[PDB]
This record gives sequence, structure tokens and C-alpha cells, in this order.
Amino acid sequence: NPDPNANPNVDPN
Amino acid sequence: DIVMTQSPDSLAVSLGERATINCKSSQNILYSSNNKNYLAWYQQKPGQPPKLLFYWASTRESGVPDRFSGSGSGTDFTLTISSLQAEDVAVYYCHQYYSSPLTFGGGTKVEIKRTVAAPSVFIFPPSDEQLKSGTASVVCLLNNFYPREAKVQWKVDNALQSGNSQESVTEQDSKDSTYSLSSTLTLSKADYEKHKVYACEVTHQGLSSPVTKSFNRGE
Amino acid sequence: QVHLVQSGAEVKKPGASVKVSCKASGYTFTSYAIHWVRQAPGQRLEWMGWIKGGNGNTRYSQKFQDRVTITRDTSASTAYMELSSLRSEDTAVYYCALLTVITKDDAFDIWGQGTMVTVSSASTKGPSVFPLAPSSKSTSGGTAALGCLVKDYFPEPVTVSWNSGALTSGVHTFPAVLQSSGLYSLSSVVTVPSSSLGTQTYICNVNHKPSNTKVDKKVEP
Repeated sequence: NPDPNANPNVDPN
Repeated sequence: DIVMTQSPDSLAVSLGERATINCKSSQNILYSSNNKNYLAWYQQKPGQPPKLLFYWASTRESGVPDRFSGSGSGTDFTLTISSLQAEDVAVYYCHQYYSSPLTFGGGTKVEIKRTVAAPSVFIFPPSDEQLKSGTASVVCLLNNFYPREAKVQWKVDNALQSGNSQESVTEQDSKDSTYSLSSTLTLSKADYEKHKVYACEVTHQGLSSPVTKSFNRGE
Repeated sequence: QVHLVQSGAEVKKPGASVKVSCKASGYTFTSYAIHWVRQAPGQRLEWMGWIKGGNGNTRYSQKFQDRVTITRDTSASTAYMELSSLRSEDTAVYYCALLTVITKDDAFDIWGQGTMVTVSSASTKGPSVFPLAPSSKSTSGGTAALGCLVKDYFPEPVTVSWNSGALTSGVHTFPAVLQSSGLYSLSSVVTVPSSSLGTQTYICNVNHKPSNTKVDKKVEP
């Protein structure tokens, strides 16, 4: 599953 | 470390032709919970920072013409330029933001195959300012030509020179898809004054015979 | 317009340290993270790390963890990257970027212009700008070619504009060459109308930020 802190400017939603 | 592998590394097609760029992710970068691939595509022209084209693999950024599309999922992705135009000569990068560290493909250079343009040749005598510093640089200019392959030889008093010139070629022009070349012969002011004829000889498949542009040190 | 303006290119001796800066505008600086990315010679792009412009939390690549510190200044809206104990292999262009801002609100991606860092113990030297004047040897078909020759500078790079940027059509700024003296030399050239050489003025603007030298040179027939 993807790590959401690799780029915190991405909201996965 | 998710490696991103781009294929090809270099592709050249004629104006209007379709270019396809493939990118392999070393790990599956689709997330089945939100049904998103975490991939972007960038475009980079020499001397400039990269320029986003696609996010979530297929989502176009504002400004990007519709001849560009993005597709793919899982481990296999694709950038397509349906009709290559001159403005698209650049280097293209895939890029993933699935996991840390953020990583980037190797790059794919995109060239355009165009018709034969013979160079315009110009020669530039040294300036008096430079001759006050005690050196003399002669500049041969090869403007707007295709293909990039071009030969330049320096002649001083009709003797082929060896080992005192340097030269570079530009990237491909984003208007007419041509290349330009500048060569520089440099000599001490003492050696410059010992000679009369300074000439440059250009070879190119748009020329049926070598072209020489010359000047005499006087004028 | 969102702009990331990045401090000038720099020459540094090995072992020393470099603090490159990234000035934000055009967006709420405290809401997004500033990433730093290295483009090393011919090699690919390399993510170095990010700092979050509100709470200042950083995360670093494992290639640079031990030698780089990224900091921010909420007041000046400026993020900073500091690389220390510099090696000659750190010579690269360093970028700051709001990488993939994909929020439910907005979507953008902005990079700064890059800061070229050259790490070298060689002689530094500003450019000597000599005119390439138009003559009978540089005219053709109603057009004349003229230019500037930017010789004997270290390190890269030099930026060249024409008429403070009013002249962009027909400009060709060549890649620099490396002379056997270890000094660089480039050419910037433009083709202009040959009918208006006595009414028009052509001044090339040469900018070597590694030495903070600017030279303008008027190229006259």
C-alpha cells in the first residue's frame, strides 16, 4: 500500500 | 527504491507522427482502495526545470495540449503524443510517488526527423577588444541546419588546422526542428598577426561541395 | 502567479557548505511542502527531501540524510536547503519544487529555476564578453547575424539575454565549451534584419551569478 508521507502535497482522496 | 525504467531512451519521428513512451514501475504502484496509480509524467527542455504533464497516470495538467495522453496501470504505463509538433522536442520523465524515496525514470529524449536544411555559414573576425587582451578568437557559425551531423575545419593561410578549435551544437530548435553549431578557433595575438587568410570549411549533406567562408586579417 | 525563485548559482571549494534558498509567492506557503531535487550531470532526477512549510517537519532521502538540512522561514515564505562537507560529485543543478500538489482543492506543480552548484578548487574567473559584429561575412538574404562571445569564465553558468529580453526571435545561445585552461567559453548569436543595422541597437546581457558579475556589450557593425 502507498506511503502517504512520500509527498504530503498529495491527498489520496 | 521503486526503479522507473523508460523505453525507449531516445526516439525520433517525423512531424505529425505518433510517439509512444513506455515506463515500467519496478513495484506495482496502483492502490486498489482508491483505484489510483501514483505516477506523474514530466517534460524537460534544456536549461529549464521539468514541467508536469500528467498526475494519477492519466490526468492532464492545465495547459497540456490534447495530443498528449497518459495511460497505464499497475506496473506498465504509457505517454503518447498523437501528432508530434516542434514544441515537443524535449526529455520526458516518469515519476512515482507511491512510496519513499520519490524516484524518477531515466528519461526519454524526443527528436524530430525533418527535411535536409543546409547550414548558413558566417565567419566572425576577432574583436579589437579581445586583441587588446592579447588573444584572437575567430568564430565560425553554422545556422539552422538538418541533419545535426556537420563537419567544420579551420584553415589558416590555406593550412588545415589541428588542435586549437572547440565547437558545440545546440539542442533541436522548438520552431523549425533545426540545429545550429558554433566553432571557435583561438590563437595568441602573436600567431594571429603572423597570418593573412582565416577560413572555415563546412561539410554537410545539404551541400554538394564544401563551403568556405573566409576573411583576410586586414579587413 | 505562483513563483518559486531560487538564489543564484554558486562556486564552492570541496569540504565547504552551500545554503540555497527558495522564495515562494503566489500560494499559501504554510499549506504545502517544498521538495528539493538534484539533477546531477547527465544523470537522472533525484529526490533529496521535503520540508512542510507550516509545521517545518522534514523527511530526507537516504542518499543525503547525513549532509543536508532543509529549513524554512514562515515570515519570509522562504525554504532553504543546506548541503555540507561538499564533494566535487555534488556539482549539479538543485531544484526546489511544490511537487504534485494534488489536493481536493487545487492541482499544480511548480519548480524553481534551479540553482547550479559547482564544487571545485580551480581558479574562478568572470567572463570576458567580446562582440561578434555584423559584417559582409555575416549577412545573407536580407538578414544579418551578430552575437557576443563569452570567453574564459569559471564556473558555469553564464546567462545571456538580448535587449534586456526584448529580443528572443532568432537567438541561439550555444552550449559552453571547456578549454584546456579549464575555463569555459560560449557564443550567443541572433539574426536580425540587415536593412535596419543603422537604426537598431543590439546589446547582449551577460550574467555570471557564480561571481555576481553582469556585463552588457553593444554589438555594432
